[PDB]
Amino acid sequence: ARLVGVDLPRDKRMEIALTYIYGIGRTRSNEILAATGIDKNMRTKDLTDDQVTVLRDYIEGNLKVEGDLRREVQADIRRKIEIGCYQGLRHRRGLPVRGQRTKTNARTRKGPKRTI
Amino acid sequence: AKKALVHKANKKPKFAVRAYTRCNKCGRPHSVYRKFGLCRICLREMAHAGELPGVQKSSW
Amino acid sequence: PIQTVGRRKEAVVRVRLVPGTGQFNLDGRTLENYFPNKVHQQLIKAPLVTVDRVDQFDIYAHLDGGGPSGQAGALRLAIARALILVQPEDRPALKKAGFLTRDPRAIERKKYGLKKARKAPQYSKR
Amino acid sequence: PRKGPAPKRPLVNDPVYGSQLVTQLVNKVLLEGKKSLAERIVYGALEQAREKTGTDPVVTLKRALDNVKPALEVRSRRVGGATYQVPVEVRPDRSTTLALRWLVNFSRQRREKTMVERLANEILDASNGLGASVKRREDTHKMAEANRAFAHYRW
Amino acid sequence: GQKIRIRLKAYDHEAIDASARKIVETVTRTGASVVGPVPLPTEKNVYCVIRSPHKYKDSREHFEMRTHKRLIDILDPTPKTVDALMRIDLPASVDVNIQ
Amino acid sequence: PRSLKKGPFVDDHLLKKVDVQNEKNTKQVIKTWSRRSTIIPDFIGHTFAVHDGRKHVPVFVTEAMVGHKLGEFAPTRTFKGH
RNA sequence: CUCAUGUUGCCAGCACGUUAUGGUGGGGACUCGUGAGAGACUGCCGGGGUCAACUCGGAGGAAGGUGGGGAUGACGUCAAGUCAUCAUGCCCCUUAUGUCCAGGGCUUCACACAUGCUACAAUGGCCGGUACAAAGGGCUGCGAUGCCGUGAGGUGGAGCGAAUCCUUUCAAAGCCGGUCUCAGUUCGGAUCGGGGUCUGCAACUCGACCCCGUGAAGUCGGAGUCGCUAGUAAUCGCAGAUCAGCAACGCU
Ligand SMILES: [Mg+2]
Ligand SMILES: [Mg+2]
Ligand SMILES: [Mg+2]
Ligand SMILES: [Mg+2]
Ligand SMILES: [Mg+2]
Ligand SMILES: [Mg+2]
Ligand SMILES: [Mg+2]
Ligand SMILES: [Mg+2]
Ligand SMILES: [Mg+2]
Ligand SMILES: [Mg+2]
Ligand SMILES: [Mg+2]
Ligand SMILES: [Mg+2]
Ligand SMILES: [Mg+2]
Ligand SMILES: [Mg+2]
Ligand SMILES: [Mg+2]
Ligand SMILES: [Mg+2]
Ligand SMILES: [Mg+2]
Ligand SMILES: [Mg+2]
Ligand SMILES: [Mg+2]
Ligand SMILES: [Mg+2]
Ligand SMILES: [Mg+2]
Ligand SMILES: [Mg+2]
Ligand SMILES: [Mg+2]
Ligand SMILES: [Zn+2]
Repeated sequence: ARLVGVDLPRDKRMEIALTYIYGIGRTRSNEILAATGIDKNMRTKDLTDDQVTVLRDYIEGNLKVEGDLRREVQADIRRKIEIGCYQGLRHRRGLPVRGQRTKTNARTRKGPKRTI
Repeated sequence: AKKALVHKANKKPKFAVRAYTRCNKCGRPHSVYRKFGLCRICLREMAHAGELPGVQKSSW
Repeated sequence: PIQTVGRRKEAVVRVRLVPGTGQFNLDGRTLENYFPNKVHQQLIKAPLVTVDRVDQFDIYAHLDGGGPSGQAGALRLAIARALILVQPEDRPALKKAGFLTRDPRAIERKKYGLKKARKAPQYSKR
Repeated sequence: PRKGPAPKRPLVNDPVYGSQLVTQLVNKVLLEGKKSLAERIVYGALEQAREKTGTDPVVTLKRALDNVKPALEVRSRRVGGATYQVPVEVRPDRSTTLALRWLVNFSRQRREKTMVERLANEILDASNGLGASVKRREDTHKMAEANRAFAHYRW
Repeated sequence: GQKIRIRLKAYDHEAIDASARKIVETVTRTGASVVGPVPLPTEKNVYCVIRSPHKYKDSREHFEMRTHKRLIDILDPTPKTVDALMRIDLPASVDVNIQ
Repeated sequence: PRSLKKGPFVDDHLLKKVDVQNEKNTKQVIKTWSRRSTIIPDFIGHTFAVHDGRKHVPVFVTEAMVGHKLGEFAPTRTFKGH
């Protein structure tokens, strides 16, 4: 199915179909399905339009997903890079901010390996 | 261990957090066991000399 | 009164023999309920099978310490020894079968500097 | 092994059926030392093979081992700065053990999506002569009879 | 019915055995009933130290701290017996706690 | 992050200095030797000279950086690249 | 194995419990924990042996030919490590290279190496039921029952200088029931954001734990190379050392 401009899987459980939404995850999906009362093992062929609409209304009322989340994360990024914070400098240099072992780790952030 | 540092450590600190062992004689701040009050080498030497009534080698 | 004790890898057991039926009482529950393992049942019944006096002795078992296999083997040894005590005439066949010889192996001391038991840390010449 | 031939352990027999080959198979397939798991999986796959083939599991296993057990092998040897291979006869006991080893190896590496059924199917294929194990035996015999020439070394 | 838990707790087996023997003899002479030195599990304290400073840590060794404790439940705590126990002088290797 | 029950922590001497500054309405550069002092809304228009170990570097505070420590905006290490 | 031995430990045989289990009166008939003694010495037999050492096989026995593992480094070599343990000869500072404190650092990285855990999915991930051990720590410390939190934890605080009270009835794997039909996966979890707890006067550089969103590389691996011959190799757990807070996947 489709929801908030996101194409749900052709055949997959709703606990992962909702997970695939940017603003919803594994335990969040578990919590929303528990609150709604919908069993979590059913496949993507058994959904109904009214349930999708009510779920959309609930999630939009009690959460922000996708574009709003991305733009507010980027807003945080630009404000922290403008205020001259340590996190801003770390973003400028392209490194994790917690201060991990960048000597050897942080390969995921720095991306591929280049030989000098 | 520097005698000045040993004396300063013995003095009462202005904060309770600043309390540390500083092994009594050799003044080694590291590798010290609380109950003994002595560091690894101090324990080794005293036990080998037999000066503590009750420690002895291990074979079980 | 007939009493016996069996020990193996820290598995102390108690057995009391009774010429009544072939009932197995393991801490108030039957053998099939307690440690439901075919290998277990087989090894526990091995002595009575060898002596060919099945369905003639009732045993009550109290178990402390050890593991499942240890307790099972200790119980086997205990019933074998109790059977010998009540009738030593089966001595030569039972000793030939090996039911009356205890198993003198258990957890051994492990070295300082070694991970456990006999383990050895990675030893590289680089 | 410098002092001499070491003693051999007294391997136990299977009480479920009565053939120590089952014990050997479970011991070979032991992964991470899970005896109960390995034996239950082996029994389940044996029952699957039985219901698939409609015959005696012990008889079909005997047929498979008889078909797949080799009799000649190849050993590596280098002399005069050049590497060569020599064929040497093998004891039937070691032949059976290595046949079990190859059975496990080729029951590890195929794409049937479920190894419990797949090991049974591999057993059926080996019994029928279309198995990867019998293909490997064919290749081994071909290599041995090709290198027959260097048999004069006798080592 | 009153019982006094005379706690015997020392390091050396010889010392603890000698102290226990002296206590048994004193109690027997004074005329009181004592169960005896009931054995108790011996607490084991193991400490590991390195060979020498500046590395060379692969080879180690352990030190134990032997502690032997014995239980002495004395029944019928006669005033004479308690006074005698107070006046008995024992070696420094044995410390007796009365509870 | 500091627990809410304990609340923000501000050094007494710097609190006194900033209180005097904002009460007298004078705005000047204050030599700051404290790196553990949290920001308070009262610092909206105050300039602080934080010590990085080499020289007191002045910093201008606005409402934007509320909820962040003073040392966050004062780099301690110089990294020119390679 | 024999003797001595019964509490805070166990129960043969008798009584009280009546759901809470020796819990309670009682009891060494065995372990249980710590004292003494015996037992492996080619002990005996047959063959080889220079009639000698030594060796193969056999009977009794728990062990058969140093039963198993340990404490246990002969003279010396590597001018091997340690004036940053301590002490020690000589040079050097003494108005300093000594001494007290405020902030920062030892955790910086366009890369490399070595040791470990997580894996790379079904021998499995996940959910419900369910049985089996050891040993040790606990005073300015463990912390019961009860109540509120998803859970970090918040209130409270019985029993304990400790076979007694806590570290859960010490469990994990194990057995039964249900989903997944092989996907970059319901495997797998790092990175990056939004909310809290705990110790500390002082958590941004710089701690740890709980909740959420985030969903990257990785499908058994190149020449080369490492450990392991019986409770051995593999796999899954528990406690302690340093410690108010932890870098705890390391060590014992
Ligand atoms: Mg300190
Ligand atoms: Mg020290
Ligand atoms: Mg090395
Ligand atoms: Mg009793
Ligand atoms: Mg030498
Ligand atoms: Mg030298
Ligand atoms: Mg030199
Ligand atoms: Mg000097
Ligand atoms: Mg000198
Ligand atoms: Mg000088
Ligand atoms: Mg100086
Ligand atoms: Mg200072
Ligand atoms: Mg450092
Ligand atoms: Mg791990
Ligand atoms: Mg709560
Ligand atoms: Mg439990
Ligand atoms: Mg994850
Ligand atoms: Mg993840
Ligand atoms: Mg995990
Ligand atoms: Mg990949
Ligand atoms: Mg893959
Ligand atoms: Mg290679
Ligand atoms: Mg600590
Ligand atoms: Zn010292």
